[PDB]
Amino acid sequence: VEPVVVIDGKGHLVGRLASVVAKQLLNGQKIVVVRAEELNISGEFFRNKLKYHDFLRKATAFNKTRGPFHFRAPSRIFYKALRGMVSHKTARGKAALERLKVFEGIPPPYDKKKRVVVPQALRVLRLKPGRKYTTLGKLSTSVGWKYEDVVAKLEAKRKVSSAEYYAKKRAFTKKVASANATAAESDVAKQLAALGY
Amino acid sequence: ARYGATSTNPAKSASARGSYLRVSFKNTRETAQAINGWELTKAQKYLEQVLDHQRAIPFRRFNSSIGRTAQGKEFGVTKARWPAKSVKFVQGLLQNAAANAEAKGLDATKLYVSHIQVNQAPKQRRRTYRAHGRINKYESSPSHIELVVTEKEEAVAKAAEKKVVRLTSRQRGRIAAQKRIAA
Amino acid sequence: AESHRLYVKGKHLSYQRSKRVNNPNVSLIKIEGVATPQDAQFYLGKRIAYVYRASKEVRGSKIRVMWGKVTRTHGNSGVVRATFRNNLPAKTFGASVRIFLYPSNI
Amino acid sequence: ASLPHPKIVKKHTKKFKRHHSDRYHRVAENWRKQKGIDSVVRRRFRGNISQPKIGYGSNKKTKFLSPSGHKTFLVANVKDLETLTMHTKTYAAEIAHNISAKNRVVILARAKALGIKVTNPKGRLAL
Amino acid sequence: VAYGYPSYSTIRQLVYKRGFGKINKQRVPLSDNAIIEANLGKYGILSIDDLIHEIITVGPHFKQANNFLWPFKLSNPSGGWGVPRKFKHFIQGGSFGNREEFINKLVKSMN
Amino acid sequence: SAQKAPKWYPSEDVAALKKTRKAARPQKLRASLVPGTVLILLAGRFRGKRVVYLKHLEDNTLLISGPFKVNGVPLRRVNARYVIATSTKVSVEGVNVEKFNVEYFAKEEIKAERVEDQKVVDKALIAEIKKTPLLKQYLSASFSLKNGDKPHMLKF
RNA sequence: GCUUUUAGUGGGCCAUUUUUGGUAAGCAGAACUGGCGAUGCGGGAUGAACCGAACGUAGAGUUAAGGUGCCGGAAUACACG
RNA sequence: UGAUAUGAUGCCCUGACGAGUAGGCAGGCGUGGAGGUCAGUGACGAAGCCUAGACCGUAAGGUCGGGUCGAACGGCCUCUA
RNA sequence: UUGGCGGAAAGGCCUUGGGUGCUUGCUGGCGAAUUGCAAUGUCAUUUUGCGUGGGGAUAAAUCAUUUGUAUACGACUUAGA
Ligand SMILES: [Mg+2]
Ligand SMILES: [Mg+2]
Ligand SMILES: [Mg+2]
Ligand SMILES: [Mg+2]
Ligand SMILES: [Mg+2]
Ligand SMILES: [Mg+2]
Ligand SMILES: [Mg+2]
Ligand SMILES: [Mg+2]
Ligand SMILES: [Mg+2]
Ligand SMILES: [Mg+2]
Ligand SMILES: [Mg+2]
Ligand SMILES: [Mg+2]
Ligand SMILES: [Mg+2]
Ligand SMILES: [Mg+2]
Ligand SMILES: [Mg+2]
Ligand SMILES: [Mg+2]
Ligand SMILES: [Mg+2]
Ligand SMILES: [Mg+2]
Ligand SMILES: [Mg+2]
Ligand SMILES: [Mg+2]
Ligand SMILES: [Mg+2]
Ligand SMILES: [Mg+2]
Ligand SMILES: [Mg+2]
Ligand SMILES: [Mg+2]
Ligand SMILES: [Mg+2]
Ligand SMILES: [Mg+2]
Ligand SMILES: [Mg+2]
Ligand SMILES: [Mg+2]
Ligand SMILES: [Mg+2]
Ligand SMILES: [Mg+2]
Ligand SMILES: [Mg+2]
Ligand SMILES: [Mg+2]
Ligand SMILES: [Mg+2]
Ligand SMILES: [Mg+2]
Ligand SMILES: [Mg+2]
Ligand SMILES: [Mg+2]
Ligand SMILES: [Mg+2]
Ligand SMILES: [Mg+2]
Ligand SMILES: [Mg+2]
Ligand SMILES: [Mg+2]
Ligand SMILES: [Mg+2]
Ligand SMILES: [Mg+2]
Ligand SMILES: [Mg+2]
Ligand SMILES: [Mg+2]
Ligand SMILES: [Mg+2]
Ligand SMILES: [Mg+2]
Repeated sequence: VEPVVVIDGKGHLVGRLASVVAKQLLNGQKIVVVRAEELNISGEFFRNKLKYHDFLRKATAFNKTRGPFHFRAPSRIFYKALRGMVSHKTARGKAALERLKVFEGIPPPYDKKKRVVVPQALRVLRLKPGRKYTTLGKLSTSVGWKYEDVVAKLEAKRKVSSAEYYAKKRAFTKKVASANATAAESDVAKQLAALGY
Repeated sequence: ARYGATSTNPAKSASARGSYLRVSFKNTRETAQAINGWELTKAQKYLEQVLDHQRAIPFRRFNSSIGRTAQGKEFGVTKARWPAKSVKFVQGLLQNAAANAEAKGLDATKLYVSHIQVNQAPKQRRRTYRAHGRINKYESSPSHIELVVTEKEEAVAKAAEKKVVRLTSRQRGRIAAQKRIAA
Repeated sequence: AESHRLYVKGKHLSYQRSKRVNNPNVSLIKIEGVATPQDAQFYLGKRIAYVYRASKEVRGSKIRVMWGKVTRTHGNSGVVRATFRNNLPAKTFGASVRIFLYPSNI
Repeated sequence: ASLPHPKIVKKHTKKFKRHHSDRYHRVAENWRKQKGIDSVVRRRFRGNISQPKIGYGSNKKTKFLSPSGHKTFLVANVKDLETLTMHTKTYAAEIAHNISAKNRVVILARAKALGIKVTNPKGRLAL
Repeated sequence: VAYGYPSYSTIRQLVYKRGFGKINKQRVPLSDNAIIEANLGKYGILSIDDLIHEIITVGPHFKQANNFLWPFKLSNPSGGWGVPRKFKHFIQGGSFGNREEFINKLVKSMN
Repeated sequence: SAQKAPKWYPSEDVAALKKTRKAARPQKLRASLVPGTVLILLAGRFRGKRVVYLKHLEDNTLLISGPFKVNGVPLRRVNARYVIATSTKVSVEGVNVEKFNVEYFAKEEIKAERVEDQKVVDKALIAEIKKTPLLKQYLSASFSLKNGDKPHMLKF
């Protein structure tokens, strides 16, 4: 449908977002995911902290380097959920994984690009209300991710700019609306109306 | 006569041999290869320096557990050596080829070494005595060496085929209209 | 105009396969905008091209094509099965493919 | 010029090579059948080479035919060659490997006269 | 096995399509009425429908009629079996035993 | 001898074909194709061109015309399975078309007869097309699929 | 239906049911059948014996046991808790 | 079996079947030497050897081209180890 | 060309002014065939190479020698118009 699809991860459930990203890649669709720190996991914060520490004790006994790597960042916690859904040791898998980018925050050019959502991974649509869940940023920070403040800062700044942008556009669509309605009731208008437009 | 494969032009070339020479095959392989393709004059100067331990010979195939030296950097190499006997035997054969080039009346300033090939002459047995009344083989590993020098020459010209093209009725149609349509 | 396109876009997904064994004789095609087997019944028999490039000019072009046709529908989501004159190369899983509107029954 | 036949179907065109003929030089490619007790090949485990069996046998109609449609027939001299005089749509002459060059010019000549096909005419041609 | 009570309809289409005779063994396709009259003629029965009639009414000559027909070779059902597992009895949600008049829906999908 | 002779040779007599029963019956066209109906050409030189249907020839093909003066397509043969039949029609009743048959197109630049034939059929067609507004513009535009077009949905 | 002659074998092991010894055992010993051994193929990730199904070379269809979020072919299907 | 044309173990019609260790039997492939035959091949190049060149056979294998080579060698019916 | 904005990876966004091409907003004139009833019927963007001429720029590293804050050999750390 589009050469590139930018997903705003905020309010999405990790495994369900991962599951749909993986498939799109293997079908040849490029994906970049933004705001990974705003991602969600079901279960209360403590369960998922505990689950991370579970993952944290696994290491190669003779050399901790060869052993499993533990990435603390939100985008990387995500990439793990995703990479496990791809057969990543095959040329085909490595090919699909190169179609992917994950980001905490919304860095340049993507900030001025439109982003979309995935209704089948959306927490508020998916989780039954009252169930407890977890924000990826807080989880990561508890396991050693260093950058939560820097990201939140830059975002608050980015969010101010985007607000002006929006305001100017909402104003412009107010003129366009007024003009469109002054053309209403003319011939060409009523004719389009007949044809469903 | 009947050397190993050569692509060169015999009219502009001269050559040389030695056979059954007692020199490490492994060593002179590495040294022969170090000169391969070189401008003959630059090669002779190079070999002299190796003897002076000013530069070395990159040991590429048979190097395992050789030492390391800064003199391999030139060749992008940590392991290099200074195999005197190999060098002297090669520059002997180099010197021979030079003479033959003169005698053929070839220009001595155009000369580069186009073919240099060493391989294994038959071995030479000697024996050594080992603990508990035992004997083992102790053997020479002699080489055959051959090289060829050639006068350098300029480019290739062109001389290629015409690549006959075969296209369908609908294919030759678009072409005829392409010029009909535009330039 | 800007759009010259006479075909529907599609994706080479897989070979026909089990869990552990595939069948290079059949390719599974995802057609854009077809979400159900019923929708996909329209395309059966339509002809498919996979178009690609090469270094050697042959008949005068550097562009080559593998031709095939849609054969049956596949599963509930509007995927389609198709066979080609020669089997598709399998480096093309994920590659784009062209489904035409002929032969037309409209 | 060949007698008409059904389309020729080869049915397995790949050579049947001895198991492990690719593993050790001491093992020739010539087919030989595994008698081993544990052997994956003899037991036909999925993933291994396939062995000759009678199912692969060619259609009786096109069996022995070459691409051209003629059965090939070895020929030492003119007399041999002339046994094909009445069947030129069926058999083609292949000239024997040890026939002398000068003799080959005679066999070819008579072959042309009789309209008998020859499979290796360019053999030993002085050109 | 699975079995039940066949309707005239499915007997008719069983024989017209997959019906074969046993003639000096050799499993001969029916396809012409002389083939039947030749072999079953002594019992009456000179047509394919004479056969069908002998079967469905379980006539006096049913043994000879029925043995004359080679066992029918059916494909798997085109709908599928309708059950998640076959080797339970019909009553238990499975495919086997006597499903009575439900045998026609099965066989017709296998024929 | 290098090789022995066979004891038996095949006969070089060719047999004769069995007497085959397959009659050529006529091709009844799909009901959407009636003369005067605008077609969308799905392939060939003129692919994507919108064109008028005229006559069903004896070789099964469709006789169409641009008209040449509108979109540049001449009187021509076109294959019925390579075309999309639209629902928009012109009355063809003032158009001769009798002249045109299979032999007319046998291969054997442009004959003058062809050039005159083209003028005589098109003037009639143009006469009829001008009747409904925008049709001629429609006929001079190329059809193509835009983003989001789904043929299995679209009505033509 | 009947006759002659001869190979290999004469360590066996497993599963449901019956069952002896033993606290028990992936232990030891019997009963009937079906299996592995001698046997690949689909399923149970993996596995001698389980489920399904027994193999000439192939084309098209349909299925079994088992599956259909992604790895992975196949509903992020419907429905009540 | 009907000549006047070429395989009677042949030719033609038809149906069913195809797992396999140990083991049995059958039909074939290849080698050294022997009887017979093709008045077989060859210094105008026998045999041999090399060759991600060609062709026949399910296969054992057979045939050709090209290179190298230098004095002998092969098809068929039979005999023999 | 004017003025301004953007450092998260800004490498892009906004604005001024004249020039210029197109405009399917509407109405005209001419062209299209014979590519023969389909054959992607070729219009994208990657890197590199060889000459031309328009700006622009005119070094270092290594070997050897040398120090010992270093060192098994390489490596390191000094020094040298
Ligand atoms: Mg601990
Ligand atoms: Mg020598
Ligand atoms: Mg080696
Ligand atoms: Mg080595
Ligand atoms: Mg060392
Ligand atoms: Mg070592
Ligand atoms: Mg040592
Ligand atoms: Mg090294
Ligand atoms: Mg000693
Ligand atoms: Mg002693
Ligand atoms: Mg053009
Ligand atoms: Mg498996
Ligand atoms: Mg063996
Ligand atoms: Mg094994
Ligand atoms: Mg075993
Ligand atoms: Mg179905
Ligand atoms: Mg149905
Ligand atoms: Mg189940
Ligand atoms: Mg059926
Ligand atoms: Mg008839
Ligand atoms: Mg009809
Ligand atoms: Mg126009
Ligand atoms: Mg016995
Ligand atoms: Mg015995
Ligand atoms: Mg016995
Ligand atoms: Mg005994
Ligand atoms: Mg059991
Ligand atoms: Mg026990
Ligand atoms: Mg045993
Ligand atoms: Mg068994
Ligand atoms: Mg089994
Ligand atoms: Mg059971
Ligand atoms: Mg996985
Ligand atoms: Mg799937
Ligand atoms: Mg068998
Ligand atoms: Mg045989
Ligand atoms: Mg023999
Ligand atoms: Mg013998
Ligand atoms: Mg070959
Ligand atoms: Mg050949
Ligand atoms: Mg030769
Ligand atoms: Mg020879
Ligand atoms: Mg001699
Ligand atoms: Mg014999
Ligand atoms: Mg970026
Ligand atoms: Mg320059």
